Amino acid sequence: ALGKLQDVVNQNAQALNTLVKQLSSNFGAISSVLNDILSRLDPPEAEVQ
Amino acid sequence: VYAWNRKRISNCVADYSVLYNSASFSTFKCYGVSPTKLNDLCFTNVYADS
Amino acid sequence: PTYGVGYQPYRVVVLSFELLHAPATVCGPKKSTNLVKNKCVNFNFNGLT
Repeated sequence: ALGKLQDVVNQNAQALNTLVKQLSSNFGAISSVLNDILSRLDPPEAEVQ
Repeated sequence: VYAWNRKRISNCVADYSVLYNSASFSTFKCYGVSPTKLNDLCFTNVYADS
Repeated sequence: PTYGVGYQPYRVVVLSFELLHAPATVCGPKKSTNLVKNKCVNFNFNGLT
């Protein structure tokens, strides 16, 4: 019966979870970790990624 | 070149900057990591294909 | 020895780092410091910044 309100809960939560899981994407970079990129590359090369 | 020697390097401390300032290396192209940062990193294995 | 500059032998060494950091065994000099707990610190645990 409360599927209406719950679906709202499960849609907000799902959107947030996708947003969080999009932090683990390279998007073409060498890594998805800014700290790894920064610790591995000098700034002129790092900025590109 | 057709029979290039591969040496696996592990369980040691590598002074990459030392090697860097050792001779006249006409090419030091480091892809994916900058040479000056090589001292701040730990690698699982180093393969030296010569 | 009388060959052209572009035809002379170059000794090429390719260093291939297997970058996983989990069983990290090759490291730089990077003198370690003492561990600091229960305090906001900038850590460098085995290459993991």
